[PDB]
Amino acid sequence: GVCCGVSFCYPC
Repeated sequence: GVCCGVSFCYPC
């Protein structure tokens, strides 16, 4: 899973 937001993705 990967959440790309605010010009940056995080391991969500």
